[PDB]
Amino acid sequence: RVPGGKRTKELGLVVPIPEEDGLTDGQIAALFVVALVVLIAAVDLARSLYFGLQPNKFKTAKGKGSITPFMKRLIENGF
Amino acid sequence: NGRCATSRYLQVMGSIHDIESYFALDNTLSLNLQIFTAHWGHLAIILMWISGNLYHIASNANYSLWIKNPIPSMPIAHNIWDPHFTSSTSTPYSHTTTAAVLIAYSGIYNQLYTSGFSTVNQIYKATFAFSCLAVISILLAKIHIRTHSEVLHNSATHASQIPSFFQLLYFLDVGISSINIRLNFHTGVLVGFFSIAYTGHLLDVAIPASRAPLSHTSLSYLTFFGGLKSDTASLYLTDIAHHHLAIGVIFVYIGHLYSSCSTALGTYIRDMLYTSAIYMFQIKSLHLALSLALAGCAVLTSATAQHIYSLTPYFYLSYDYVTSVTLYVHHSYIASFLAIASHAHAAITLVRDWVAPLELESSCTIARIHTHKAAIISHLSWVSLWLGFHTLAIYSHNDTNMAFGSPSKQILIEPTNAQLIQESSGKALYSFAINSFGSFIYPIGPGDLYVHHAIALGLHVTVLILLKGALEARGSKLMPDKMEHSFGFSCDGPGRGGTCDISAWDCFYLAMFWMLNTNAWIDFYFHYKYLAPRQFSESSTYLESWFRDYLWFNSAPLIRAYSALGTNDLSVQAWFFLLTHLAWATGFMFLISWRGYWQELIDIILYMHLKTPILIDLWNGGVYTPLALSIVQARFIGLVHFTAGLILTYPPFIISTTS
Amino acid sequence: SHAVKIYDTCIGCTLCVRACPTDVLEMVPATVNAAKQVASSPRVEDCVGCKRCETACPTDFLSIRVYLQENEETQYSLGLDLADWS
Amino acid sequence: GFFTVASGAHASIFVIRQLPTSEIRHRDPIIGHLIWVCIALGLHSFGLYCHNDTLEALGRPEDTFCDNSIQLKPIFAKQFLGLQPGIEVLDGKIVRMTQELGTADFMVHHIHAFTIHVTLLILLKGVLYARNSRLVSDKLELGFAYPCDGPGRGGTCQISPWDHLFLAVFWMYNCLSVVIFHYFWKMQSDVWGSYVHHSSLTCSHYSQGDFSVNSITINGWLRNLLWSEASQVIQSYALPSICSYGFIFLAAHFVWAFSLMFLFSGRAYWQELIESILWSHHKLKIVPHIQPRALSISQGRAVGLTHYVLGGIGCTWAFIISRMLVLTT
Amino acid sequence: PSDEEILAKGCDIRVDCTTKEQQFAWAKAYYRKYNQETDGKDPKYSKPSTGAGVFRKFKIDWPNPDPSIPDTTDGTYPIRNEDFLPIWKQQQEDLRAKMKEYIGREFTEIRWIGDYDNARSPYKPHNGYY
Ligand code: CLA
Ligand code: CLA
Ligand code: CLA
Ligand code: CLA
Ligand code: CLA
Ligand SMILES: CCCCCCCCCCCCCCCCCC(=O)OC[C@H](CO[C@@H]1O[C@H](CO)[C@H](O)[C@H](O)[C@H]1O)OC(=O)CCCCCCCCCCCCCCCCC
Ligand SMILES: CC1=C(C#C/C(C)=C/C=C/C(C)=C/C=C/C=C(C)/C=C/C=C(C)/C=C/[C@@]23O[C@]2(C)C[C@@H](O)CC3(C)C)C(C)(C)C[C@H](O)C1
Ligand SMILES: CC1=C(/C=C/C(C)=C/C=C/C(C)=C/C=C/C=C(C)/C=C/C=C(C)/C=C/C2=C(C)CCCC2(C)C)C(C)(C)CCC1
Ligand SMILES: CC1=C(C/C=C(\C)CCC[C@H](C)CCC[C@H](C)CCCC(C)C)C(=O)c2ccccc2C1=O
Ligand SMILES: CC1=C(C/C=C(\C)CCC[C@H](C)CCC[C@H](C)CCCC(C)C)C(=O)c2ccccc2C1=O
Ligand code: SF4
Ligand code: SF4
Ligand code: SF4
Repeated sequence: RVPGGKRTKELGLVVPIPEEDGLTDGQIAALFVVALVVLIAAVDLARSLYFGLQPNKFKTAKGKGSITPFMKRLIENGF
Repeated sequence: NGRCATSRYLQVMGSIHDIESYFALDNTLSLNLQIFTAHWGHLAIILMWISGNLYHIASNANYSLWIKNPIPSMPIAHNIWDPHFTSSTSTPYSHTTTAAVLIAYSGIYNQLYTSGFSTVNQIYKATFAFSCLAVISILLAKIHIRTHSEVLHNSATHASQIPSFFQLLYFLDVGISSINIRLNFHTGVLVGFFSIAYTGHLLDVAIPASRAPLSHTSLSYLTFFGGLKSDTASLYLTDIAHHHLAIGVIFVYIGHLYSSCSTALGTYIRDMLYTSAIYMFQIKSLHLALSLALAGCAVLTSATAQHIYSLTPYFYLSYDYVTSVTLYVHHSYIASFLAIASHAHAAITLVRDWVAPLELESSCTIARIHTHKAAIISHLSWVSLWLGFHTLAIYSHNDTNMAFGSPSKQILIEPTNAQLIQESSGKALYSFAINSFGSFIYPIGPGDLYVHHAIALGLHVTVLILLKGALEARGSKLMPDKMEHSFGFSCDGPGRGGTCDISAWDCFYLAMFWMLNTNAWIDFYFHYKYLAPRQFSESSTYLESWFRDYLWFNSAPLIRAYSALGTNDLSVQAWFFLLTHLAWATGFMFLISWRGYWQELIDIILYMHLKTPILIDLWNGGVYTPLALSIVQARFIGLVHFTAGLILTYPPFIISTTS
Repeated sequence: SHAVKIYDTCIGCTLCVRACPTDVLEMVPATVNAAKQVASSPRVEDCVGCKRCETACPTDFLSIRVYLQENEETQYSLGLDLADWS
Repeated sequence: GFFTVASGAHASIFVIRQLPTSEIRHRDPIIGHLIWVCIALGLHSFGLYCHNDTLEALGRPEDTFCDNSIQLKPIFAKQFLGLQPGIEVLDGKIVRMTQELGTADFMVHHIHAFTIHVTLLILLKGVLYARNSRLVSDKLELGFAYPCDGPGRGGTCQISPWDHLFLAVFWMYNCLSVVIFHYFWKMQSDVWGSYVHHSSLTCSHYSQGDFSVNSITINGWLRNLLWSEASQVIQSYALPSICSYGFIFLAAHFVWAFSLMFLFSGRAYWQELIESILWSHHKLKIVPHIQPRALSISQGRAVGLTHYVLGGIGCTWAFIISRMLVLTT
Repeated sequence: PSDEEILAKGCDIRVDCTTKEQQFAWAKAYYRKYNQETDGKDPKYSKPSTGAGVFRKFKIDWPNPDPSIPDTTDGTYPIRNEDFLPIWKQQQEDLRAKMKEYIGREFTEIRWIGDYDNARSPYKPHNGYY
């Protein structure tokens, strides 16, 4: 390095550099696989946020909707 | 809507996240669900940021080598892969045959080292786990969207027999808008139990990692020493663990206060507020909740900014000359932003959330404040005027006398009150020791007194502007009917004498300049006293010392970074010093020159484009017809340029001077 | 487009109508005041938002109010000349 | 500069009060081409400086625009005096010396042209669009000095010839500051100084001839001209000669910063603050019957402009005069 | 000892290099080994071009060069119109002698605040008219 700091030059502070890179190609690939999973989930989340709630679902969607018993208890308790 | 101008993009981007303003966001249920999903996405972003920092430390950096010799070594942030750099010869950031690297000024190395990270494998495992946590956060967002959709479907499919079925309209967002249960679980589990868990982590991982000899975890790991261990120059890890244990126990106890899951136990926040001094307010108001959270976060961010520097909690953090200053300045700026944010959202609450009673009725705290807002503002103005007049006048007296060469003629008021408080604190600490604290007590002189009064002036004026905006947001003598208009509107016309900057958003715009000033004053004070304690003590009583011994003197390395002689590792800092100066100057344009001139100029440019031979036959100008930025849009853009330049031109200076 | 509203405090002096640059306003018969007329805003689609009516209003606080709506900007309210949205 | 912006102002006033000449009837092409030439000039001239900065920072001087690197020779800058070779000296000083033009002179001269053209653009737009425009068609009825026509039509701020001057003054001040800095640095580096012994003299210049090497970069201007040559004024407090100049430097900085108050803020905030303050006076029975009012919009602009220009000019004045006084004595 | 063996042994606070002096000795050895005082930029970019008397080297104004700029590239500037200075001195000395003879007496320094009678005044001199 060509240090430009007065304190660095005075005290001889150094930026030690390893001989070998910390992570290997396989480790970087695994991290990238996890990042890809994150990206897919994030795209799905962005789509959901963009489209918001769909109150029409009760007209065509399968099932009859459900409220968890704890959610019902919270509703009964109130705010 | 095909009929649109180029102002469409700016109008949209100014309210992209203003979910309350969204079209077809019918109800509070939609609002709350959207906000919850946005919160989940935000947590995912934070976790990805943590994972990226950890990954780059593990891969591009030298954590293993640094932990061997932390004092002289400098951590690496990440590699530089920039094609624009010179290829003929090695760059200042390389070892003449090595990848270019950047030093890290975030203290994350000290954080990991005192947390108990010994090998890059542990950092890699953390990178992986935080990425998994981001996945979990996004999936939880999706899960909750689905659950709330399933409740709407249910409510649609099932109906109570009596006509009161419409009452269920209010309880669909109970899970997101309930306050008692949220308070209980946040303060008990998210705070107290989190502290207890971190105590467990310390005892299991951090203490054995720091201690060379093995010793079984026991109460010996909990201690009440104080001050900094000499070897690491940081707070004893054993004390941090007890600290967090004590706070966790206290907050776990406090987390049983409200009735959360059953009505048999706990008290109600409505009931406390009703029976307390503050009559009651719209606790349901999301803007009010945001304001309170932002105020608390601002005070906590200021507290951490001061205390991380005062009492070093991280191994060898004090030895890092640059990282200390960077951390202090970073968290001071974040705290100032959060404070002004709380004020702005209180103003928005008043604009569009508070349900004011009839004029003569005075039952709520907000109405009582609005009764004498005039007195509040007048007294705040008086305090600001006094502070400014006398601070500036004493500084100018000292300036003139020093310029004439007579330091003995300077007015030097000894800080007797602060010195007495400091002496009492020192007496208590000395008694405790008889039964070291570095940077918790500082010499304190007349220069400190003057700088403290200047910072008080800054705070008082910022609060003056913000309070005036908040209390005139609903109405004003100049604009009585300000409730009908939006939070931020251009003006009210040149009539009534002229109505520039008449909105509560315009008061925020104005208070932003002050925040930046008062934060600049605070940062300059800290940096000057840090760089040159003796020179600051002797010479900080007149402003020429600040202008010469601090700025002009310490500006040399940065500007000399790259020149005709060559370049060094601060060349990037020197280029960002100038880029940010240019950004500030550009912001001046949007702040000074207003919209009519630019609209006419845009009209002329559009005429030229429509008269050009080839371009006219393709581009009509009908779609996204170019227009000059609106008044509020330009105010905001100029403010953004000003803020970016002001904030970003400092870190280069502090790094250059402290490195 | 902007929203131009008139309130009964109106005294029917016609100054707003005379100050209108694009003829958005017109006086209409009324019994609320002594002048027996009140300004109306039928052609609010042409209102540009200059607030010259507001400048010319005498009443203690304005009997005519122009609320700007930047989201609903039209070519008439923007005074577009070189480009046409019609 | 001041009298040129004045000429623009009174041209606008004449257009408002009297019938303009027929060149106003094709004003759109005129101002459009002036806008284009201003944009192109600014882009090229200032982006050469920015290119030099970026490349030099990256470590590639061979890629920058300078005499040693890619050079922009001023071919048209030709002599006409036909002087004899050498310089003229008088008692240890260089009374006269030829100025040698290179890439730095090319770049700075095109910066000068850019700034002059932008100031002219503002003045000419104010003059030609004084009577009416596409935005507002009754600007003649509005007059000469009005703040706006309203928030309408997007916003008609500073559409008046008065405001066009209010901006042209900023631009004239910018142009003249750059001209002053160019003259000062070039004279110090390449003309003025002393000499040390047909006889040949080695000329020791006050700035050491650093204009041709450092002026090619904005960082060079910031370091070798402002920071480096502000040593005299910044360190003038103890010295009997120039302590006043140092104090005026500081005070001019203060005044320039204080102008930003009026340049950024608006009338309504101050009117509301004044009313809130006046509440207390009325409470205590201090009733001023000349009711306090916030400064009008045009007055606020004028005050801001005056303080801005005065502060900048004072800083430059003190800096240059301190440097010259110390160097010559 | 020496930088080679210092770096071969290495530094580790955790195990042996518990001495700040040893730590900074190793740091200084590493600095000397791996750090350079300057980037090594070509000295030519630092040399002046205009006003240093070396303008002709760059050939900036080759087509129709300006005569006033010296052709020599050594960096020295000749004095323009050297030949006239002896002539000017001779002319001024000759004029001094001529006026001295014309007056007939030695030149007397004028007084900034003094008052002198006109040579043609009709009244008796108070202060010598010269
Ligand atoms: C022509 C000038 C130039 C250019 C084009 C670049 C380009 C680059 N430099 Mg830089 N650099 C320059 C000059 C330049 N440099 C100079 C003069 C120096 C000093 C000697 C440096 C010193 C330097 C260093 C030390 C480093 C770089 C790095 C980089 C790379 C950044 C990559 C990155 O993460 O981008 C991402 C960019 C951003 C996050 C900033 C975005 C900001 C804008 C305003 C957008 C904000 C987002 C907004 C929402 C809009 C999104 C729109 C989009 C979706 C379409 C890139 C190749 C870094 C590198 O190597 O990275 C691998 C790096 O470490 N440069
Ligand atoms: C823009 C916002 C911002 C930014 C950019 C930063 C930046 C920084 N802060 Mg932070 N900070 C902020 C706002 C911000 N802060 C605010 C508002 C506050 C007040 C609350 C703080 C309070 C604060 C403190 C008190 C400290 C920092 C520190 C730091 C550094 C980060 C260290 C790090 O990431 O270690 C990497 C992280 C780890 C190794 C572990 C993180 C552990 C957490 C708990 C992870 C999240 C838990 C997860 C969700 C749990 C899963 C669920 C399960 C339990 C069920 C850096 C300078 C530290 C510092 O200065 O270090 C020198 C520091 O001590 N900040
Ligand atoms: C801040 C002061 C405060 C005040 C004025 C009240 C007032 C009230 N609380 Mg209480 N409460 C408080 C704090 C407070 N609380 C705290 C901190 C908690 C969390 C532990 C609770 C949890 C709580 C519950 C769950 C309930 C109440 C209820 C009540 C009512 C009856 C009180 C009673 O009978 O006390 C007399 C009783 C005692 C003094 C015995 C208390 C013993 C336990 C262990 C708590 C003590 C904890 C201690 C202060 C902290 C230890 C710290 C650690 C370091 C050792 C009354 C309205 C009841 C009610 O009617 O609600 C509608 C109810 O159901 N409170
Ligand atoms: C679509 C855009 C968007 C995005 C990206 C976010 C992002 C965020 N919102 Mg949300 N929000 C949005 C829109 C959005 N919001 C809208 C439209 C509204 C309606 C007005 C809200 C209303 C809202 C509220 C009411 C709150 C948030 C909060 C948050 C945070 C979510 C959780 C988190 O990660 O906190 C990470 C935060 C931390 C790790 C810091 C924790 C410490 C807290 C903030 C301070 C606690 C202080 C305490 C009360 C008092 C201490 C006392 C002591 C000093 C003695 C995050 C910053 C919460 C927040 O933290 O606000 C500051 C919050 O309270 N938002
Ligand atoms: C440094 C501050 C600054 C800057 C950059 C500008 C820039 C400009 N002003 Mg000025 N202006 C300023 C301050 C500034 N102003 C202030 C404080 C005021 C208030 C008094 C004004 C008032 C004002 C008026 C009233 C007018 C101007 C005009 C102009 C334009 C001149 C012509 C042009 O664009 O050529 C030069 C452009 C530049 C130098 C901009 C930077 C270009 C760089 C070097 C190259 C870009 C490289 C690359 C493509 C970037 C990509 C980035 C991306 C990938 C992220 C230009 C946009 C005039 C105009 O618009 O005429 C057409 C005009 O009428 N200004
Ligand atoms: C980098 C460190 C240093 C710099 C730090 C950042 C700069 C400081 C912050 C700026 C200070 C103000 C902050 C407050 C923000 C809210 C204000 C607001 O909404 O009002 C901004 C207002 C909102 O708009 C107004 O709203 C009113 C209703 O209240 C009315 O409808 C008005 O007519 C309407 O104009 O004005 C605008 O519309 C502004 C135009 C915005 C144009 C931006 C488009 C370009 C974006 C590019 C950048 C990417 C953005 C994402 C960033 C990524 C970050 C991860
Ligand atoms: C279809 C069908 C049938 C069938 C069938 C049969 C027999 C199908 C067999 C399928 C078979 C045998 C499929 C193997 C997949 C292996 C995978 C995906 C491995 C990935 C491994 C990965 C992604 C690992 C990656 C890494 O971690 C590694 C290893 C190193 C780390 O550094 C990091 C990385 C990321 C680099 C029936 C049942 C007969 C009838 C039915 O009717 C129809
Ligand atoms: C390695 C490998 C592989 C793969 C690869 C790849 C293909 C990768 C990719 C990668 C990538 C490509 C990545 C990326 C990532 C990204 C991310 C991670 C991001 C995220 C985001 C977030 C988190 C956020 C978001 C948001 C926004 C910003 C706005 C709003 C909305 C939201 C919130 C959503 C394979 C399997 C073939 C084989 C084996 C190996
Ligand atoms: C310069 C300036 C302008 C003119 C500037 C304008 C119109 C913006 C210039 C456009 C910039 C260069 C960004 C355009 C870049 C690309 C065209 C982006 C297109 C991508 C879209 C899809 C978003 C104003 O309109 C104005 C209004 C009020 C006060 C001050 C000012 C002001 O200072
Ligand atoms: C501050 C400010 C005000 C408020 C400023 C006012 C009312 C000026 C006060 C005038 C005083 C009373 C004149 C007397 C002169 C000074 C008090 C002299 C001080 C001299 C010192 C050396 C002591 C506006 O009204 C305004 C309007 C439009 C745009 C910007 C602004 C603006 O910036
Ligand atoms: S258009 Fe501009 S100058 Fe005119 S009143 Fe509105 S904000 Fe003020
Ligand atoms: S709106 Fe105003 S000006 Fe028009 S008639 Fe009513 S009171 Fe008169
Ligand atoms: S704002 Fe202007 S155009 Fe609109 S009604 Fe009022 S006077 Fe007419």
